[PDB]
Amino acid sequence: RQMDIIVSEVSMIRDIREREIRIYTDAGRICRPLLIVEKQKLLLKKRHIDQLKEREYNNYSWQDLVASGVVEYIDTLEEETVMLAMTPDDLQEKEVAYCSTYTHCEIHPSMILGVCASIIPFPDHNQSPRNTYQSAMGKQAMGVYI
Amino acid sequence: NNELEPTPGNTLRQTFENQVNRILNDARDKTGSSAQKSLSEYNNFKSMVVSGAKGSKINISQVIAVVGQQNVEGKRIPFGFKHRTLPHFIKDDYGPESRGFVENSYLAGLTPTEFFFHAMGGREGLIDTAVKTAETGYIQRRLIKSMESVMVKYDATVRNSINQVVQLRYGEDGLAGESVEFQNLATLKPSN
Amino acid sequence: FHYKNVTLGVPRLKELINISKKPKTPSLTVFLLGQSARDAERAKDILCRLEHTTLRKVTANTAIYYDPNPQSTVVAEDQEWVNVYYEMPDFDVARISPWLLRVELDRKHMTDRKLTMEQIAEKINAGFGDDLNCIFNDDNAEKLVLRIRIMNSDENKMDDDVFLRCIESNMLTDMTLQGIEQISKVYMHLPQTDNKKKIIITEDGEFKALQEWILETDGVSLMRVLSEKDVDPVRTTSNDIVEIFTVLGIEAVRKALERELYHVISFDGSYVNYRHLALLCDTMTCRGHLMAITRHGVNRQDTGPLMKCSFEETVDVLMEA
Amino acid sequence: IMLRSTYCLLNGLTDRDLCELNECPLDPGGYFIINGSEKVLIAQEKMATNTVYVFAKKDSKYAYTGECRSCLENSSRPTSTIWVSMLARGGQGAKKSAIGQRIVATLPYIKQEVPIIIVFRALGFVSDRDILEHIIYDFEDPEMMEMVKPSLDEAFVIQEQNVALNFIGSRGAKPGVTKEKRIKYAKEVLQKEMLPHVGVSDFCETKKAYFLGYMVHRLLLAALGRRELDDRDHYGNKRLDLA
Amino acid sequence: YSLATGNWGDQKKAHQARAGVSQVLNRLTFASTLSHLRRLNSPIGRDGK
Amino acid sequence: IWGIGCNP
Amino acid sequence: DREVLRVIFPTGDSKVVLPCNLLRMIWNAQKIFHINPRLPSDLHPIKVVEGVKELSKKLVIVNGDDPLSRQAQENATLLFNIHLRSTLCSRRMAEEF
Amino acid sequence: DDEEETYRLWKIRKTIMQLCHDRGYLVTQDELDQTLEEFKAQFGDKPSEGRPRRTDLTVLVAHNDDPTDQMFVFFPEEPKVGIKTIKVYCQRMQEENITRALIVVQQGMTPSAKQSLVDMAPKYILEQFLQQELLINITEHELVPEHVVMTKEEVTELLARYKLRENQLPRIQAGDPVARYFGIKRGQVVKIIRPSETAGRYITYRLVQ
Amino acid sequence: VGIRFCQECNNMLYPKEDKENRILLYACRNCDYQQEADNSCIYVNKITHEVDELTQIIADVSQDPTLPRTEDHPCQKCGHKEAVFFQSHSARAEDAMRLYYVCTAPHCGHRWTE
DNA sequence: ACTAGTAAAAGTACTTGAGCTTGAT
RNA sequence: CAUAAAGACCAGGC
DNA sequence: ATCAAGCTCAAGTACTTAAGCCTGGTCTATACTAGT
Ligand SMILES: [Zn+2]
Ligand SMILES: [Zn+2]
Repeated sequence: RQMDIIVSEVSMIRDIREREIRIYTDAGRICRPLLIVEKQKLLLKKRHIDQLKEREYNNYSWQDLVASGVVEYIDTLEEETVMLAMTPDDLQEKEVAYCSTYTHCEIHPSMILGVCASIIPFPDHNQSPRNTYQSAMGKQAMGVYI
Repeated sequence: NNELEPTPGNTLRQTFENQVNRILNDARDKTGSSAQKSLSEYNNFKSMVVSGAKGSKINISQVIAVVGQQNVEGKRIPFGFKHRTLPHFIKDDYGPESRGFVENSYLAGLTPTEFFFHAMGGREGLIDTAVKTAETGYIQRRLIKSMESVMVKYDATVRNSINQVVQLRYGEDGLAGESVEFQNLATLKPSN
Repeated sequence: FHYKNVTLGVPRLKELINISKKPKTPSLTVFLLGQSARDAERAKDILCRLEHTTLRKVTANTAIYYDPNPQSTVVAEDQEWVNVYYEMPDFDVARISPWLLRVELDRKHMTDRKLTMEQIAEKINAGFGDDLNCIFNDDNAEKLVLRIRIMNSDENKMDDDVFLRCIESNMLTDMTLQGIEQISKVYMHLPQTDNKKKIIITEDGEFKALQEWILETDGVSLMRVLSEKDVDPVRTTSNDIVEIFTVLGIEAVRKALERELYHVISFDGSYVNYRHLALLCDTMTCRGHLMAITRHGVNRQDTGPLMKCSFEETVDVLMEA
Repeated sequence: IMLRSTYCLLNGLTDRDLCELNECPLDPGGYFIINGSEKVLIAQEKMATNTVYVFAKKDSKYAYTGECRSCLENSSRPTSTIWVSMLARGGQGAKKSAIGQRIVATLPYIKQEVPIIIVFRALGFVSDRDILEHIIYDFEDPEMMEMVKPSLDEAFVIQEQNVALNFIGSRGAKPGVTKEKRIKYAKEVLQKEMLPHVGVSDFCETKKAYFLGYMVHRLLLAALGRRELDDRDHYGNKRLDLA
Repeated sequence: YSLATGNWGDQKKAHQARAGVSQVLNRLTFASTLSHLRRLNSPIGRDGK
Repeated sequence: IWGIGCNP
Repeated sequence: DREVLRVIFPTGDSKVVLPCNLLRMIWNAQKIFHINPRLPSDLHPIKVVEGVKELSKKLVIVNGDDPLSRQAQENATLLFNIHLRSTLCSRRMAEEF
Repeated sequence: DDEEETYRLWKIRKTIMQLCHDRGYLVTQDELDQTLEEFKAQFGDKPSEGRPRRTDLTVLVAHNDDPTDQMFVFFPEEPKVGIKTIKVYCQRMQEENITRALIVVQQGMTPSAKQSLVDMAPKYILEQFLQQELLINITEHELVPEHVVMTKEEVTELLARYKLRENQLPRIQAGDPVARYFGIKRGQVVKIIRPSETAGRYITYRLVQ
Repeated sequence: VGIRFCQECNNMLYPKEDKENRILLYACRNCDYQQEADNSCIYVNKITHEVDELTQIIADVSQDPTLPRTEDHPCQKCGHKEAVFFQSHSARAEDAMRLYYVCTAPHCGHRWTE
């Protein structure tokens, strides 16, 4: 987390039943960032937001957000020992508890789409072959290219 | 609670998923009827489904009431991780939410863990159309090369290219399929 | 994917268009004649009488002990019934072989098939030889045990530990207590549509549908099934057309083939005319045998050399010609 | 040179400098220029290396194959794959019925298969107690010891290290004429291409004994039904090839 | 050479090589370009079913 | 996308 | 031939494909000649009998005069003549049609 | 045991009685509707060490339109049959002067005996059946239509009033169980009468070779 | 049922037959070492496959944040009121939808099914 | 040095291999 | 009028 | 009592096969050796 020895691209998988620990520093893996959850609250406080809308004259950016221990890169093998909460305002409250021991949290759940599928308005209302049709058709729409 | 007795021909997994698919498939046709009986006379979906030009009665139910339940490889959405479907759920969960029952509609929008599943189902339905055409277009060549010279001769007999007889009269009656209709005999059926 | 297991659509069409000797899911629909067709339990022991039962389906465990004399019995309970056998001991003519085999039986799978230790021990003795000795309990007890010894008339290389484990792992898989060996699982249902019911002209002259019990298998062997009692020999059919070509004839493959094409066309509610199915099934079976619609059926015909070269084997047909 | 990278003549500029050179400020880079046209390298998928896999192919007498695509840390022109299979139950024979399934191995540059205890006895470790404390890790489970017993009772007659290297080294691409060429080729293949990612130096074959005991131990876990099989389409079993 | 023509190998072995790597950049619209620079590929053959 | 008996 | 249809069709159906639709062809003739179905009619029934016989002779599939080329004529035009004498008989056309 | 075996012997015997009834021979009606109890009281109860031996089950029948033509039905004792038993039966046929014969084989043949059945072709034609094959009459089945063997004049009006040659007919090989049910050699035309749903009845022809 | 090794060359011991005292002996096919039988049996072949999961689940599985938890089932040995449940995750999927419970109090690890 | 020779199932078709029956003895 | 070869791979349209 | 002759059934090892039509693009003719 706080970057003493280990570069942030390794993955450290512990499967409890198999009784082994795998550590990967190999190249070629694919990963995406997430937000750490403590006991039940997040770690991204408002102290990290009010000095992040000031990037042009503060020298505070994403690397100070990684080096503070509030986001973290997770890859695909380590997404099988994880317990995500998809949104904080609705899934980490005191309710009829589905799970009570979340370990991560997503940024926004619409970051699972690519470049040609982020130009479709309201994709959660369409039939998904139509999304696949337009995700190969905004590649041949005449416009200004450069 | 180890209280579910299996059925003749099935395992425990098969009787479990068959009666869960029974419950959920009987509770999306009900919502379909609640959508069908709540339209109007000036409506235009209903004015297309009735007239027969375009549309069907499951599209009105998916647009208005419930999209349904997706399935890849002919069964409900599988455990693609170990004991989970996506990393949001808990291990060995078998409920309707965890495995693909899309309970919203196309107008109320889809939640993320549900739009992903609907993308899986639409993906399978796109692969099948992408693949099937080569096999069908190969069969339809192999038949047409195997039968290409069978024809009706001037004796009303249906002979080969080597003139060796295939049928003595065409279609076992002698008639061409352009000018026949459905009829009823009405002598075999009634009482004595 | 959405509908037992029966292939439909395209792969069953390309199983019927050639004559593929291993169809991907063959079956054998079984009708019944007498009192067995109406009552469920006599249909249940026709069901037991057709489906194959190997010995390992009715076993619990097999444990090789070492009793040099049958009066020792290191097994902590079994001195009672071999003491009943010890009231009059039999077959101690050559020696006593010490190496023993011991099978426990599971009474759910046993009483499910109306079997007992007397006809199992009749089968595994009369049928294998006299090389073994099969003693067993009484049906009063809960556990079902049968002790097996090798015959002493060889001991008066062939080490009997390796040999006795060899017959232990041969009797579990190759014993065939009941049934036909090609038929692996038989179902049981009575139909709802009228195409598998029994349609009778009544006394007044009215077509009546009657519900009947039918069995339907996973695996085809028609000639042994037609030859079985309380089975209708008139109406029993199948879907493996090379097996109907083996058993019934050539006209039966014309008509069963016509019925199979009509079965795959009319499952999606479509309709193709009859002249076309009669022409295909009447060209495919015209010269006596099953002219498959492939390379190897049409390219072995009396058609000329300049017709076979436009179908898949141009230069080879031209050079043999 | 890939454009906009650190060894390009456009890195770290501002917008007026990029517009002055007739370049676009938005154009993201990440492409080459060869003979005027502009190429781009597509990242090619790959199966992961140095991980032990168990599958089950329904074709042959092999009922459970293991794999390990091995690479010696970004320096290998081939990739040395070592399988450890397990034979069928339904092999038609009046002897194997009481014997059982035998564990084999398909080493690189050796076309015919070799049984396992011969390969372990080519690495030293002549006793059977030591070979079965490398291949299974506890001595109170009676099921997992019976599962490997025909693999021991096949290789009883080759019970010397040097005739084991003659046995393994006898079937190469072309067999040797004398014996010491065969123990030469067997020792260099069985030490230099048996598992390059573990160790290349001529000592420490103990670590190849522990890792091959782990591979066959994993085959015995996935044969006794105590674990699932590995999934080919699992996207944690993939790697990607960029520029 | 092997960037210029795609065939990821030698010139004298130009038929035992995995083609389709290092292809021409696409310039209709700017998101065509951003999609082409972010693209994965699996080497399973494209006639299997 | 509908159900098990329908379409995907 | 009522008893022949019960062994050609053992199941019980009656939807059979044939040539020219006969109910539509008697229902056109009820309007080309303005048939009042309320009066007594002037069709004497032994014009019906020899009408159906002389038409049923003029329907030749196999042109032949000798035997074995005259019995296949009666196997070809068999189901249509059962249907023809079934629909166009004496009671059913003096009463209903 | 023995009740299943005498059930088999009754059902085989009844099958052979319809078989030679269909080939055109003289069969009394009493042995066609022969119930199991009349068999069981006539020939014996059990064949296990018993009175129906597989000997004294043999049947000699005679043709209708000619009293000379007879056919013998042999039930061999041993499971697989060699050449020596075929020489025994052929010896009995030699001294009794009968041409046609059937051999209902219990378990199977040996191929030199089968070559010893195809080699005496112009005289002493023997036919080989199997116990497992004769437990059901295949002519009464749902799928199998009516076959009628055609005499030579009728073949002349077929090949003369369609203006065909003889090879231009459809064919059938003489190894299917129906042309072995009727005992048909190469050169003979079978007539098949089957009911169809387009015309009502269709008569087609087949040349056996 | 188990396995037997030698005390000189450390290889596999086999059962053998010597025809004097009617006693099963284990011997070695390498050296000349003999010892008698203690159990007087060889082979056990469990066809029923009724192995119990309570000797194959680990007490460490309560340290897993991706498994469900229950207040309603207390433990018996320690009285702790928190547990974690899971299914078979193993072979024999004949009727395998039971529910194994593991106590989550540290240094207890008590395991029970219902 | 310049420039021209230059080395995925799935059906069938064919081969070997083991064992049988039979005349000889 | 006449002449613009030809092969291999790739990205697409219905 | 074994001994070839002739034959049948089974398994092992190659060859042959995968929709139609249409429109644009870039690259390449061999790198290496002896005549001349
Ligand atoms: Zn030892
Ligand atoms: Zn506890």
